[PDB]
Amino acid sequence: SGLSDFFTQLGQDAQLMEDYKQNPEAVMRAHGLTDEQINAVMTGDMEKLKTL
Amino acid sequence: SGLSDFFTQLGQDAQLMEDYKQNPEAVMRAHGLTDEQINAVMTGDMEKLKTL
Amino acid sequence: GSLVCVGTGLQLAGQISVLSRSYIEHADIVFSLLPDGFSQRWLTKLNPNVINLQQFYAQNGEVKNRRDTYEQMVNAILDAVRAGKKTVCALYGHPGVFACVSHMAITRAKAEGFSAKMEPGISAEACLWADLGIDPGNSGHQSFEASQFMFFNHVPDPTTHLLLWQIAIAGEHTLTQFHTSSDRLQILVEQLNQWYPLDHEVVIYEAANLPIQAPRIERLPLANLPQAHLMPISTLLIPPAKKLEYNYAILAKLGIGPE
Amino acid sequence: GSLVCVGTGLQLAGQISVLSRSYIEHADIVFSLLPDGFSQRWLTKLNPNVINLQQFYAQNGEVKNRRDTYEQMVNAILDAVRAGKKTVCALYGHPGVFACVSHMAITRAKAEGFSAKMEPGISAEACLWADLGIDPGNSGHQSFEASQFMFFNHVPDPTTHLLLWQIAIAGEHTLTQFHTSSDRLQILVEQLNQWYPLDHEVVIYEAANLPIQAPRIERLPLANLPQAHLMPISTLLIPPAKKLEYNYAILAKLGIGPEDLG
Ligand SMILES: C[S@@+](CC[C@H](N)C(=O)[O-])C[C@H]1O[C@@H](n2cnc3c(N)ncnc32)[C@H](O)[C@@H]1O
Ligand SMILES: C[S@@+](CC[C@H](N)C(=O)[O-])C[C@H]1O[C@@H](n2cnc3c(N)ncnc32)[C@H](O)[C@@H]1O
Repeated sequence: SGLSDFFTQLGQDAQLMEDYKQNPEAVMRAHGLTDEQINAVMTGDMEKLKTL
Repeated sequence: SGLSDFFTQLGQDAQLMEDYKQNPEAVMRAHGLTDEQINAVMTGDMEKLKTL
Repeated sequence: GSLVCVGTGLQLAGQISVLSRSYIEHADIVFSLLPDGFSQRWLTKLNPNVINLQQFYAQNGEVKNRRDTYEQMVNAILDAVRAGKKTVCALYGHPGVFACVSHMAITRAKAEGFSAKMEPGISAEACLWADLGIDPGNSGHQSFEASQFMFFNHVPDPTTHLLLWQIAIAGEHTLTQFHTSSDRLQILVEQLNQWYPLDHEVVIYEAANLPIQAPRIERLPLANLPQAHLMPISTLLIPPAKKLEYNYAILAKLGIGPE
Repeated sequence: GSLVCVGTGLQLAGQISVLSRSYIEHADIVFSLLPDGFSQRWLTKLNPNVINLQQFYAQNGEVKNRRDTYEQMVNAILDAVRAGKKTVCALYGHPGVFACVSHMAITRAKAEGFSAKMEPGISAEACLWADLGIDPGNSGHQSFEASQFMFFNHVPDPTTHLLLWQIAIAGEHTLTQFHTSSDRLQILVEQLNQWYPLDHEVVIYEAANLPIQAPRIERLPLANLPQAHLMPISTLLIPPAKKLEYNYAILAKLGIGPEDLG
């Protein structure tokens, strides 16, 4: 799904990284991440992300 | 221009790097290096290379 | 055939060097040891011909000496080289830092008459300096494997930044478990107390592997290490306990002083 | 404005991380400190808005504390940030390893309320492990600045691989010169002789900066160091003088002996 695609892009694209750091939630929503996925990111739950 | 362009490509392109490793002189000749440039490379004289 | 060992760094996708990425792209086959499924997917998109070295770790609660895992990894890599493949080994971090498989594979490949080289990558300690804002040159740096520090005679310089790698398996002598015990960590604490007070602040550090993830930078007194939650990826940072003192003998020979 | 400090590694073009290259590409302005004209040209093609930090070094035979150069470099970087620029500093190697300009700029930027961060890069030490086929973990690793080793009481563990950085200015206290003298290096030799025999093989290492260039890997006895040709880029590797020996004290506490080690 979209998690892997998003994380790969974010990891190597400095423009996206800067956008993300300005507004994490908005950038994640713009890339289609679910509320559950966003919650896992914001609470720093890496195990949950892996399962999703 | 040409010397610099060659080194920049060689430095980041693993295909060209492996081609170069197999036959340094042929690859350098094909990318337009002069005999004097090739000599500097083979003798490991970085100072002369820079002058060129 | 030929061998190139590259590092992928610690962060997903972006921390590999440009040239190292190119090596992976152009490889006939890639042997991987990566942090997680996200990095695994990234790799497979770059080059689909991947063999995951993870398979060589103990699989189903088996008792297996880690040395045997490593030997099997090396043999897998060499089999590809021997067969004639342009082989790349892609390890997380720097492929030659606290990592024996690449060094071993390169040694063996050369011995067998094959071209073999290592490309440097960004290691866990490289990440630590950036994340903690510490220069290793400030008062110096020392690194040891934690178990090696326990089993062999090593003396740290307590004016430096000291890194104990593989802290999660400190003192685990069999090489057959992925964690140690609180009792072993207590012995390490007592050992370190030769140079570091029990209340000395230490840092459990984990570099992030994902772009949305913050590093772990957990400060605690040394005394509390045995109760701490440690992961395979944890590195222990022990900052200096002692300020630099003047080397008067050498200063005098140089003809200079503190001023 | 904002600040990101990135490393370009040691080799031209290919040793920068993918993300770090992207930072340079998208920067409003780039402050550079690179090894040579080839890397300088490479950078300019990535992003034409470059300010070369090399300008802040003493140009003439003028005497200038390197600490002053560093201050001016940091000020130039911060001036861009303060003005509102998305600023990137591109330093060779790792921007935070045996380097103060990035750490200083980041500290100052944060204090003034600007976003500032450092991206790790590939350092000279990283290159050494690869080029020499040595793992820092094999018997441990210690790194010191050569002059600091001389001026202050550092105590090496001779089972480790020991790196002395900035060996070419070992003992040069003024920070106004590009190199030291034989005399200073002889003092260092005598100091090291506490732990290392005079005939102990040491290695002068220089990582290559160009793809057509081999590293310098010069093996010589410690005694011969003062006659060696050293460059600003030289790092001295002092391999172990002693093999690892068992820590019977700790083995006893663990309730085991050598034979029990997997
Ligand atoms: C087999 S070594 C791998 C080192 C790897 N080659 C590198 O370049 O960092 C495993 C040890 O590296 C360190 N390490 C690995 N991943 C780490 C991370 N994300 N953060 C901190 N230290 C890490 C820990 O000390 C861990 O026990
Ligand atoms: C001011 S420090 C810069 C280090 C740089 N930030 C890095 O990551 O390697 C300069 C010292 O780094 C080391 N160094 C720099 N370039 C090197 C090279 N090409 N080969 C070996 N060591 C090098 C030497 O010890 C030199 O005196």
